[PDB]
Amino acid sequence: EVQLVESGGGLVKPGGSLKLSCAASGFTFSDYYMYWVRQTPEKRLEWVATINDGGTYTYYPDSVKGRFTISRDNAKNNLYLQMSSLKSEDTAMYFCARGSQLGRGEFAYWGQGTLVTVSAAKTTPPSVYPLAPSVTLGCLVKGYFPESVTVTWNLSSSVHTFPALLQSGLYTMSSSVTVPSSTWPSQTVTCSVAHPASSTTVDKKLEPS
Amino acid sequence: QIVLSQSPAILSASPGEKVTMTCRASSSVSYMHWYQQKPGSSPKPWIYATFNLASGVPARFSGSGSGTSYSLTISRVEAEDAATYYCQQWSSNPPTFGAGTKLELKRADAAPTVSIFPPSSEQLTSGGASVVCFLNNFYPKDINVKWKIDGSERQNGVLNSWTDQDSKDSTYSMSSTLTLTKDEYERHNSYTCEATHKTSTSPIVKSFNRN
Amino acid sequence: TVERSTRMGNPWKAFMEKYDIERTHSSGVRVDLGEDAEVENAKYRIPAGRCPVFGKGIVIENSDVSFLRPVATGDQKLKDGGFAFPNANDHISPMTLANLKERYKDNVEMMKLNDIALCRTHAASFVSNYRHPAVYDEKEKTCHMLYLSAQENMGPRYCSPDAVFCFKPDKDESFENLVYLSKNVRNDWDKKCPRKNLGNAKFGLWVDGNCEEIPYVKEVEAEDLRECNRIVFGASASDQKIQQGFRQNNREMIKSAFLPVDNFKSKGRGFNWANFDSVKKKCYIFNTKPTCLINDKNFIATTALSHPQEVDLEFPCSIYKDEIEREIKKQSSVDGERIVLPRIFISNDKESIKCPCEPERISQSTCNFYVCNCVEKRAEIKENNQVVIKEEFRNYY
Repeated sequence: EVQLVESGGGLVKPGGSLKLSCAASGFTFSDYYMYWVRQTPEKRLEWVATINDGGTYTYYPDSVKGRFTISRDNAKNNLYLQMSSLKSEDTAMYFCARGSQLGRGEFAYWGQGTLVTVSAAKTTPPSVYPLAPSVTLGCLVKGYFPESVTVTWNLSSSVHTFPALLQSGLYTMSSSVTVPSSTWPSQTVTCSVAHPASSTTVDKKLEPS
Repeated sequence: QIVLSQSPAILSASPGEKVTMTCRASSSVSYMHWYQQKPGSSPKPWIYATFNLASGVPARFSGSGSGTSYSLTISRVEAEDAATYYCQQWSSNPPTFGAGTKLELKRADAAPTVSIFPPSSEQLTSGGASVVCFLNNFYPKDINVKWKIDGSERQNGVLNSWTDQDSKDSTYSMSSTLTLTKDEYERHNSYTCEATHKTSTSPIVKSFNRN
Repeated sequence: TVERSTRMGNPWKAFMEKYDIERTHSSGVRVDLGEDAEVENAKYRIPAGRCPVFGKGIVIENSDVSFLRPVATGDQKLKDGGFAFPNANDHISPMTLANLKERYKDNVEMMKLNDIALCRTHAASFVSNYRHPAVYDEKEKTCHMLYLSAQENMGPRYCSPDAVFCFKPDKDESFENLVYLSKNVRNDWDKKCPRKNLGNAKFGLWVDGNCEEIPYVKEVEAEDLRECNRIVFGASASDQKIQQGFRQNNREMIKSAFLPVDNFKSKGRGFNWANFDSVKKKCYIFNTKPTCLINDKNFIATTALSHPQEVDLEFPCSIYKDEIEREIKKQSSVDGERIVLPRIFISNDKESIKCPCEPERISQSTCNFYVCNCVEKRAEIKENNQVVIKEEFRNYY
């Protein structure tokens, strides 16, 4: 199947620079156009840029004219996006996308996405605190910046990840899980919390009673 | 910029109903594509060019329109359709998308599994103290939560985050998080997350002590 | 660097000028009675078409006799002989193509003409602006001069089942190698009038940088291309007592037999074009001149003037790439210059279009054409297939 995988997002100061990458596989990359699409925190999809087959013509809106620069390494199936003179209005989850045999200006394939946070405040590691009392449990993850962090356990149909809230500069979230009450602490439960931006992983086992 | 106006913004609907959502362009358009987006994933193509359903999509869905009025149409809603839907044009440059239409789903009005928890053992010894309370699997979404310390509501240190609607059953969940210092944690004894939902009338209390 | 032009031209104008039948023919196809001419005293209407009609002939009703046989002289009563000249000696009609080259051997410019032109040029030399129409059989290389200028005589009084002479023009298989010729058929018909059918093609309308379908058309049932070329000829531009004079061998009254005398001449306006679908076996006829071809492998573009069988398979695939690459004559490479691209959103080369999104590779295009849709067109097809400038861009043009 078609495979789009973005990478290279993180914290950037307002006015600086960053480049993105988008790995392509499961189709001849040179035969298609490639695009860039972003999504705000308000959940507003916006087209960022277009590049053609051979990289002979690029197109961009007047919201990112001059600053942004799309490009492609057809040699080893890659797409990129340079991002000069950054701003908090450019803060979004960024998606590379592909056209179709139908030529109607559609977005047929999308990658998972990569997140570009643009604030003048600086990076912070998280504070993994366990939550102990069928029975529910969880892990509080306070005092971090930027987004994202991802909590992973060890029964995921009974798992809930509460979205982060900017408390006072640093983001604060929690994540819960339900187990059979007999199977704790006899089977010891553990959550694990990655923060790619700070580039730190932490895990904690909840104590009983 | 062609301004696509999606309406309604939210669309609650029980399993079984035929429900429609609108999309309206400023200037005229040849055809309108549509996209579904579940939470924590990129939007997938749903309808290509007004009428033609995309690959893998259920035929329960449908689409129509002309010029400026376009409209995605479900024939019978299911819990797996609980998602945000976006219309998009590229018949005039630059290409533009709509704001969104969040399909919610109805359910028999279930009450939460409340469970107060104290602050962690570690947090205290070099920092403040964060008392926690979860509310898992309930419907409807609005649910008032009060944090009472010695029969007195705190209010200021509480942060409140809801989940997205679950794709399987169609319930919501919440995590209330009261914040204090280690000194002012140790000055008080009673700690309760009283929760007022439409199911009961009398509130679901959940307390502890530290003696 | 890549800006788009606002000027709205058409690359097809030169190629499609022979299918503008009102301009290039200027008279009716089925029935051709465009020019007036004195005959004895009164004024009569005769063939004036500037192009040949491939496959046309007069079907006489209730007759084993051919219309190419001579006119019925004196004792030959009931008018049941034909339309061509009396067979007096055969130094004016009929002629082999060999005997036309023998007769006009010394003349330089007559020998430079083609077989159709030579037959016509000869046939319009006999004596007013009245000349006789001709019929060139290509199979037998024969040049039949027609005495009777008429084409239809199928009125309500004297023709329905009951000596009075009935007929109409048609394209049957027996007439396919014939070529109907007025006195005005241009000697350069081969490079200015329609003959062959266009394979891998249906006629269309240029709606700002791409050839679109005609909306308003008559669907009919046609099994083969012949039945479609027959039907369209029946639908095409039409510009529509004697017994005692006929049997006396009257030179002037027989010459004006069944001719009208007051202007309902088509001048080439009518259901002259058709698109034949080979797969569906449907024939879509229409009465607006086309301004381009769509490259569709299941279609054949045909006219009432065209031949009932011959097909040019080679579509002009380079037409778009040539027009884009000529419109980069601002040089008179790209480093100092920027390029103002012309309004052409279809090309065999994808890179040449410079489309804002992925263009549509047309599966049905034999040329392997890409078609750029994601772009604001400044025109549309209104009522009566009229291409018009959109309201939004009326003031600039």
